[PDB]
Amino acid sequence: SDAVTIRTRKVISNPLLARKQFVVDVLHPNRANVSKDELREKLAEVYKAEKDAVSVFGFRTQFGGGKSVGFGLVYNSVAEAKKFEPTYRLVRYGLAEKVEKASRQQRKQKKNRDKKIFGTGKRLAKKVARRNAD
Amino acid sequence: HGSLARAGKVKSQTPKVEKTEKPKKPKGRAYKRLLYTRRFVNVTLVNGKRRMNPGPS
Amino acid sequence: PRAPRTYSKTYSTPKRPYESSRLDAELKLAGEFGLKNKKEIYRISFQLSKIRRAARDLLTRDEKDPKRLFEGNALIRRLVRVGVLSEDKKKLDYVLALKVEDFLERRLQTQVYKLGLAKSVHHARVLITQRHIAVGKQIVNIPSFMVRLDSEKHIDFAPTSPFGGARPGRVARRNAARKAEASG
Amino acid sequence: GKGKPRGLNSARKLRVHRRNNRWAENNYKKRLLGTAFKSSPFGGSSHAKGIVLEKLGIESKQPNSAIRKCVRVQLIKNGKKVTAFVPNDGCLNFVDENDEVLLAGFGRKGKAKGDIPGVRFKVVKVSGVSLLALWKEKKEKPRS
RNA sequence: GGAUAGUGGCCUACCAUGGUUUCAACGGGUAACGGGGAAUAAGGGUUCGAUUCCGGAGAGGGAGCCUGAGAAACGGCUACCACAUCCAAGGAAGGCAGCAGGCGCGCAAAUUACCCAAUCCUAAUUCAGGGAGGUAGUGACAAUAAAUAACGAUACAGGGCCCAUUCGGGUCUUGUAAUUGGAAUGAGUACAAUGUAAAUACCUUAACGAGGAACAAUUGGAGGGCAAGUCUGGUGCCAGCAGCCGCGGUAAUUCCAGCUCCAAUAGCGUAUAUUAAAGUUGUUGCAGUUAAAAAGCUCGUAGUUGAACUUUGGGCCCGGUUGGCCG
Repeated sequence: SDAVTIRTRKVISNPLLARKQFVVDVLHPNRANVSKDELREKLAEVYKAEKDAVSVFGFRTQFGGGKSVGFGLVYNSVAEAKKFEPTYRLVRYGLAEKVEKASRQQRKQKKNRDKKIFGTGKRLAKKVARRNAD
Repeated sequence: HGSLARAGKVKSQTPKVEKTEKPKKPKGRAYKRLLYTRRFVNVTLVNGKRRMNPGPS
Repeated sequence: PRAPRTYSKTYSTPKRPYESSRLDAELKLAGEFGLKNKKEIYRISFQLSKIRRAARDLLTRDEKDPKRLFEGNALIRRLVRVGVLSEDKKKLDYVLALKVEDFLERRLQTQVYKLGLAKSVHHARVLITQRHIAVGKQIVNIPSFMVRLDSEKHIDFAPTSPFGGARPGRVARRNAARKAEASG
Repeated sequence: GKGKPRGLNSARKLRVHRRNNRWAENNYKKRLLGTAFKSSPFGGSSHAKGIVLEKLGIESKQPNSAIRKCVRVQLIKNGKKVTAFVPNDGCLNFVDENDEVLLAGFGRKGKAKGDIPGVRFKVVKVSGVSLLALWKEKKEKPRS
């Protein structure tokens, strides 16, 4: 974006999650908006880290365009980022994959159906088959 | 005098003249401006007292 | 469930709704300040009533009472900061002397008109709502936006607007395309 | 002495006197006895649906002379029978036999409006459709 | 003494005859869960509080009880009652006042949707579960801001007034317009990005997106209260209007309409409840000769109220305050 000059404020370091976190703002005059990739690459190069090691979120474009503010989170390693970020944000960043859990209603149906069966039910399957044949 | 039928006498007997087409009046602040010129600067409504809807005398 | 989100009304419709004197007076304000409804007049009068009620409470309070000083200082400070009051009339009784026209005069409509950006107050409102005005450097399109006593130095055309040096609008751009096509 | 007890410990006498005199106040007595709940045809409700039993013409009180158009209607929720004015020109034609109508008050709380003798309610919706909507033709009666 | 985890007529046994009440016991009604609070008020107050917080009580009624630390648990069992489901007719299985949803009831109240991303909770627990909760949908219950058009020139017609070579063009007109121009935009679509658990919206912004027939703002009203019509046509005490007074009986400022106007305006009306107005509930603050109201008169218990009098004044300092003596 034209004249991003991304600024970072309140850059407090947390060794607890081993990262540097700051309130980030981006000035994008004459351009609609800036995206996750373009934000992360610039933040990565200025903080001396890989593109994945830095995380940004919460970008609200302020009225009239011109600039937006989000939250930036640069980790001390890719492994640190992988352990600490939520899976939704990782798949948001493209590093991870969307977990294939079924819908809540189908998932809950499975729970209540298997709740009616005590134990493995392998013997029950054989018995039901024998009676159905009978 | 006296009727339970014929209810709706004049309502059905009126010769219905449809509304005449006319330029739509402005809405909102535009209408308030229209009123302001109508009742303050177009003082041409006074016959001695500031009438608002004089009859076509 | 969640804690309740509080809210309140900002205006008070008048008792005796049809005093011809009040109706004429409020229409004069509406015409000369480019207001859309009587709701704006009611809101400003409700606001003035609230400030006058607080100022009356504190003015009958004993002199150099801690509550009087603290509350009165805060009241006058925000008044002068918004500019409705004036620094020459710094004392508290002048708040009682205030009138609804004073707040209306400091509305964004009339300040745009007074700064000369507007042809009139109604032209001013159209200009504000169409995101062509800006305070500080940011587009503001609430006509009722109160201007502090320091932001008159920043009210001017929005950088995103065609009147602020931006792209030549939409209908002019369309008409320019039509002219080029007709000459093509 | 002004007739009422002035003494400082006489609050009880003043309270019971006020209680004994509150009962002469018309709306307060109605509220406490629950007459609106007990005896009023709507049972305190602002509106009530009913079936029109029959149409009626009611001659107006003096000095007026005319025949206001009303309907004897039996409420759904009580079974009580009520006369209701059909408040517009020719709307008695819209109200047929055996329709379900909505009834509202006349504004004069529990009383009769103007020249209409004894009719304390007015019809609002006919067969679920609005009277003034029918009267200005903004809606059509389903006729079913 | 039992019993209780524990006090206790909580229960048992013997005994005494006590306990509450006109300072309203007891009984009845409540269209009564209590409170923090809500509406509306000069002050006093009046009414409301099922409902987001706290505390109670219930899982259709009622009782009984297992486990556990904690249950009279009901999304746990037992029985009866009332419902109601499937049977292959012997049996079996249930409590939505959880979340959606259906019927009934009514004037009166939404989707059988997405998710654990928050806020928190629970488990053996960083990982799982959570219709708790959040998101979206429905949603004019309420509250916030605020589009429905601005600007120029001529035509139209006067007022300040350069000069009054008037009062001409009318210099600046200010308004009136079937005069005409360019300029701005959003509502809505829409690549995209952000937004999100994923989205939808919001916020941003390429492309598109005003000139009326358009992208059209209604709801009530025009006799008084209460500003707005002595205008026109129709009806002729009929139809109808009208909160009240009243309008209408062939000249309707009130009905049905047209036009014009007025009020509030994405809101406006209507019905009911309630408050101020209401000093028509009157403690502050009513009234009682005649308007409603002084018991027929006296006695009298409860209640309310009830004569004066008991240490005063004067001297002696200290130390705080408004200060002004004094800058």
